Amino acid sequence: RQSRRTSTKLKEGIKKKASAHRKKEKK
Amino acid sequence: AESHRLYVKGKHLSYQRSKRVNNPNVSLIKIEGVATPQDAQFYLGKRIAYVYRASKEVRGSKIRVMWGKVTRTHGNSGVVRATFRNNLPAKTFGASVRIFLYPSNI
Amino acid sequence: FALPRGARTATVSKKWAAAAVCEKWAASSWAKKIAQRERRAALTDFERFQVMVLRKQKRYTVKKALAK
Amino acid sequence: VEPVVVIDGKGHLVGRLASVVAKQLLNGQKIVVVRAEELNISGEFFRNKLKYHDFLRKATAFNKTRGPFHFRAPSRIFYKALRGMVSHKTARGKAALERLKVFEGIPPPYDKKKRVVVPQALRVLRLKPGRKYTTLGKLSTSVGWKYEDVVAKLEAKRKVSSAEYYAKKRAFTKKVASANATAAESDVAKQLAALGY
Amino acid sequence: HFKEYQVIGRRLPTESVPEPKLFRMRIFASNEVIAKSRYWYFLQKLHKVKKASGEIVSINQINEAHPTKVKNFGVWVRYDSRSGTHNMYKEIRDVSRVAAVETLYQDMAARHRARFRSIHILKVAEIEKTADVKRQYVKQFLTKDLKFPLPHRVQKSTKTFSYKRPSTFY
Amino acid sequence: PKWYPSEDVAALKKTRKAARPQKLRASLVPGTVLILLAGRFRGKRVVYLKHLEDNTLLISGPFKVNGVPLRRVNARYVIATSTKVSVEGVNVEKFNVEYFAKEEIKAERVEDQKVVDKALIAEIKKTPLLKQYLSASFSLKNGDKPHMLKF
Amino acid sequence: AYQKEYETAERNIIQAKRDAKAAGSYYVEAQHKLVFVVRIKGINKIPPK
RNA sequence: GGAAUACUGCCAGCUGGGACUGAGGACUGCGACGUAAGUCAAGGAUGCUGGCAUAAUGGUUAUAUGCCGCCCGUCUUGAAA
RNA sequence: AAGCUCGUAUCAGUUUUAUGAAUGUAAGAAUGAAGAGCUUUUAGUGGGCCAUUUUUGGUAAGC
RNA sequence: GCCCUGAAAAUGGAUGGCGCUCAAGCGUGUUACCUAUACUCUACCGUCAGGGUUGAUAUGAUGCCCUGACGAGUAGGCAGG
Repeated sequence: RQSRRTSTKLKEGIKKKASAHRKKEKK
Repeated sequence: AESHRLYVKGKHLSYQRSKRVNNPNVSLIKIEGVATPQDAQFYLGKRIAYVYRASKEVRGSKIRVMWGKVTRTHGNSGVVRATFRNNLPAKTFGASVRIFLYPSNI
Repeated sequence: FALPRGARTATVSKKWAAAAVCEKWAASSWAKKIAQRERRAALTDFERFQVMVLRKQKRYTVKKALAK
Repeated sequence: VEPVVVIDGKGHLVGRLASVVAKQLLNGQKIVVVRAEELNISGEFFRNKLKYHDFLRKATAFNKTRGPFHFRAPSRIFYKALRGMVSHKTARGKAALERLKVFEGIPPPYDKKKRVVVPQALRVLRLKPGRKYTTLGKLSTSVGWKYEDVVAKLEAKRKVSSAEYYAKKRAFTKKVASANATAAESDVAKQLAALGY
Repeated sequence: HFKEYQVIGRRLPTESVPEPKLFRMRIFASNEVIAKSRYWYFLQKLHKVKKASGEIVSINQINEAHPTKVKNFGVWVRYDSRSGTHNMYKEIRDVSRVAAVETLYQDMAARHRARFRSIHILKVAEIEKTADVKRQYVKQFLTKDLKFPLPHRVQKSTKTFSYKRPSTFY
Repeated sequence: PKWYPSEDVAALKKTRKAARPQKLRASLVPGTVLILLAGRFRGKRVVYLKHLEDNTLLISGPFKVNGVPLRRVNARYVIATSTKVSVEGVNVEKFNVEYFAKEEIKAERVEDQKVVDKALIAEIKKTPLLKQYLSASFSLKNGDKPHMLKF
Repeated sequence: AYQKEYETAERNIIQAKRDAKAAGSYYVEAQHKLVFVVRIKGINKIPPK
């Protein structure tokens, strides 16, 4: 079975994936 | 003959707290049958006694007391705020507290 | 009761008076309970005492009738 | 209120029921739950039967014996459930599940004494009419509990020996509801009514 | 909760251009100021203007004509989503223009996740005659003598401990 | 006063609070039936007679009924029940504050009891069950929620 | 003098508002010339400008 | 055709219930009420009453419960280490 | 920190109008501050990491 | 739009737990309530600023006052004990 906790390295390694999607759209 | 009760029987719930930090000066009291803040307003400022036996006799009675006042309401359920002279013990969380009918407004 | 669709206030009143529902309504053990809740709620402390006193008598007559 | 509030699972929702049964001990409230086995839940069966085994597997490594012990018997099933919302471990906790008691069936001395329910938690009254809903009994069994019957059987007994009771009572009343009826309408009475009674 | 606001605006009268065109639109909002704020937003979608370039001439509330009558409401709605925006129409059997647009907004949230910022209400109109009613769940009440029950009635208790074991007839 | 102050205490500022006479809550009209909430006579039904100079109330049971003498009592330690008697037959003006000093019961005090009581009993005898009502003790019974209760 | 001054002020907006609807005209409400402000966010994490 | 009534807003409208507080220490000041004499809720609490000396009360220590509390110092490195 | 002149119209991480190829100069523009400038000297200081906003080079991406 | 599918293993495992299904989930709206060393008010401490005060004050003018604001802090500085 899989988990439903987000580990913080992921929970904040989502923000740092989402930021990369912001700078990608502009260019 | 059966009753000599001139008080409403509430229970001592907690100290007013947070998630983390309790202040023990504000004891939270549930009273019997009271459901709203509206029904509670009546009880505001009546004297409460918490009553208990202790081991040793003091004044010809093993039966000690603390005294205090309902001060304001708490949320909606009618749980009410209450301050005693000496604070109530915490070990008594979920114990009976006799709430009285003086001082009357009625 | 008989009422047309979308009936107005005057028209409602007429038919309400025609069916005379309040008399029908207060005749039920349902409305009688609502009254019996309300009427008890407004007892005086002394008037409540009387009730105890009567219910002392009404019991004696009742427990007489039984065990026969 | 009442010092002991013998509840009764029979159509409640393990959860909810719990919660409240919980709060109530925390606020110093001697409870006692009965007919555990006729407790219910939410969802199909072939679920609770999961949302469980999983639970089962759990258990400890190096030493299986020392670990998450998987109780079968209803009662307990539901216990847990509850010893799970009560900081159990801390005086005030222990001091609770101290105040608790959860029998399957409804053995003496409780047989003989009124029980009750907890609105705010009946299948009938919470589950959108007609929806999958499991019923411990099976769900226990399905995974160990060896008695479903004993209970059952050594049940039917109770029900009997009671209803019987009932009657005798229903018979009794009737008489009253009759005496009062007749010796009702004489003054005294009247009066009362005025006040209401 | 909502109210309907009749608003008119006219892009401040410049030299040689005295008294311009006046743009009337009925805006459902919660207050006069949300209303005004919404008004300019719609102005920027109809043509090229700005909030500072124009003026709110007159903003007045509208009450419902007969709020003891039950009408049926055919509503045109433009709304944005994850994709590009798209026109719509639904029907609402209701009392008041305002309670109609209200109950529509709940439905627009529930089904399509769209919030008040996204939705333009295009036009709300009473439908007078039946058969112009194009939706089934509205036509469903437009039958002669509709007598039905509400089975399985939840009686909300205040007290936690009930002794009766609650039965739900009605 | 003749003795000059041997030590330097500063005198008070000229304090601005005049004592105004106490305004009693609406329900109290002399010759009212009361419950005492605190004291030796907690839980008794008791008749109101006169408001006093020390913001108290002069009350008797009367004594021949429930065993409550002529007593002073405090305004808040009482619930005022709606049942009113006739009180106008009673002479009450004899008793004021000074009537209650002490510097085994005084034979003077018991003489004033019986003058009041017999001039009172008469009026209680008019109403049904009142003589009985007064002799009984007030208490709360299970399900008496006193925010609901009417007195 | 001021009590008369404010009263007559609001009454002659009222009347002037009533005058536009009677005469079919439109009444421009006099531009707001005074604001009250209140700080709503705390002292930290506020940008310099 | 005729009233209302909700809603919004006002009152230097009236009448209650509860908690917390009582700084200061002759008088000066701004006032209000009164025809005046004076009085007052006007530059911060006064009045009455009760409890005691085999006291009242207050404290110390030992635990109990509730809630919170990473091992002190030094030295790096962007802080944890 | 001391000394001298002031105590002001001495200025401001601010807006506006005016005048040129986000951004320069002025105000008999606004708002805010009685805390400014001139001497003389005297400690401590030469760590980066993260985020934001413009870009610049970038291929599976990341950056 | 919600739902299932839209692959990830290997010590038992986590929406934080229990548990939840006309929710205790999703979307939205309305109100009520809970609480920070935040804000308001009062007292107190201290510091800073502005002042009063002598033919001398019912206390050391290096006294005794009145008003107002303010109070994190390492290296470092200044001062009182």
